[PDB]
Amino acid sequence: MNTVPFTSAPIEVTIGIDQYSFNVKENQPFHGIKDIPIGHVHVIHFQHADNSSMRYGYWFDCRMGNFYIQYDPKDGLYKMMEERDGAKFENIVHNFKERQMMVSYPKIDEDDTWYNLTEFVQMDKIRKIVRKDENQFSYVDSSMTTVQENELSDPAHSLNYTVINFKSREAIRPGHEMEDFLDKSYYLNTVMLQGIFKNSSNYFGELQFAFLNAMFFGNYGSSLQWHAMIELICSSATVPKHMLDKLDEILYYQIKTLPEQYSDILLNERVWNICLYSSFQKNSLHNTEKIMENKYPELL
Amino acid sequence: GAMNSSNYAELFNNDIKLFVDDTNVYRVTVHKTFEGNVATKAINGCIFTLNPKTGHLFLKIIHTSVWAGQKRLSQLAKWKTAEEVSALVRSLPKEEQPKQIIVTRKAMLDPLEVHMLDFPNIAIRPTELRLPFSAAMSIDKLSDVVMKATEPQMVLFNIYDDWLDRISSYTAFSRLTLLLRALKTNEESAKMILLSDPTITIKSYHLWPSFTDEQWITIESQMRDLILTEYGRKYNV
Ligand SMILES: COC(=O)CN1CCN(c2nccs2)CC1
Repeated sequence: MNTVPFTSAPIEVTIGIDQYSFNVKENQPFHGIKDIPIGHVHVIHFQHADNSSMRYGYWFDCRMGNFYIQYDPKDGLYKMMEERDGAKFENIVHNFKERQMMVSYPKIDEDDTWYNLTEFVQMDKIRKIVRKDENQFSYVDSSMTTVQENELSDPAHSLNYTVINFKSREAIRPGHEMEDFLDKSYYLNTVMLQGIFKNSSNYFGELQFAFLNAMFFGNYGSSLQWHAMIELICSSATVPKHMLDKLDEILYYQIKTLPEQYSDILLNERVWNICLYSSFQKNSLHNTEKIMENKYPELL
Repeated sequence: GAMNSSNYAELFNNDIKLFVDDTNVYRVTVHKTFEGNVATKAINGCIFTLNPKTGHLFLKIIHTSVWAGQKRLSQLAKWKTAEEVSALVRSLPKEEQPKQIIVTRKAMLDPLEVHMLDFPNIAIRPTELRLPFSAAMSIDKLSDVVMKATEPQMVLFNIYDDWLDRISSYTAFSRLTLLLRALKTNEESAKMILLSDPTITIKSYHLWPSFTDEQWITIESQMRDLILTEYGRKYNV
């Protein structure tokens, strides 16, 4: 189990750790989060009391270094930083753990929710989508636009998701226009899986990472990327059976975790109705369709 | 964006454009089989591609053999239209290619857009106008070339005959759409109006009769009456 120490909490903030969250008051004796499960990526995220605008946060993996949060009063935010001095990091962590000034990551033992949401997400791929090479952790916020969004404006602060566009020459083989537009298997299996992603695990990792950024930061282009990646599979007549089975599990836990009150902005009626009821894969997502019909029948 | 009444004069500016209509590409007759079921038999069709400024009509004839062994023909018909329009554009010299293509039905947008990805500068647009181009098959000489064709074939016409010698393209298009509207609402009455007087002939190289200016005003008046009539007969007014 690992630990993220906070130097201090000078401004009142709601703090998120993965799917959990808690309120810290202005100048409360808070010094961070302990008992974080090793083995998974994690995200720690913030929403100031005074300004609910800008949710923002850091993706990290504790196996990749010792990280802490320090509030910067010039830039006005909780910043993640790396401590190089290990022995000195152990001393600080040990001192606040003795004084019980840390919240415990509150995982229930029965609970595979975070594993299920992050099964294919890897820090190395996150850092290629979020380009800031001098740090081992990645910063994301509500307002960051995607590469494809900038094509339709600061490139250093963008989300470099894999561009998917159903009416593009990449997607459509000369002389197969109708075949490739109505059945996207060429685009999925040859262009994207074999050519770009290399395997379905990397594909599923980007898809999971886009959903999480949509849900935790309300990031619109992430939401667009998550639906586009679902639609590309649902609209392909030929998909490996193992990929359909895992997709159904993946979306099932995404739909289960989504706040009920955010469904109206995080779910695209057209894509979901198409995917569950009209597409080639309309009968292949048994768990996802059952949870969608019982939780959000309004959308359908 | 869409083409409507507000931006109607844009059709007669100097930017090359084409209307594409696909309503006559896939045509069938429905009949009973010996076992009393229903079946369709396809008949020849055509894509109606028109330059509204010049009157040039590129009539691609769709022979029934193109449907042989195919499924979901109404969907294929749209893609076949887009394939043929794309092939036409590519056959034209660059200075002859359109800058816009306006489709008369919104189901053609995606098929045409996908077929034209190589031409990012050509704008593909729908329209809010309810243009009567489906009545092109009521023009006798056009119906005849379609029905006689034994193979795929492109024929070139000028749908304004020589009218541009005497009137602007805005008035020629208004005349054409009034004639086609009439032919669509009541073909028989419309055709009687056009041909009643035997001393007004259709030249061998024309589609319509050789009316004088005064006679075109009379003719145009008679077509309006027909359309208003049928609209009463139809709505009892
Ligand atoms: C040279 O400057 C410094 O050493 C200042 N930092 C000391 C280490 N601090 C950390 N808190 C927890 C783990 S590491 C944050 C402040």
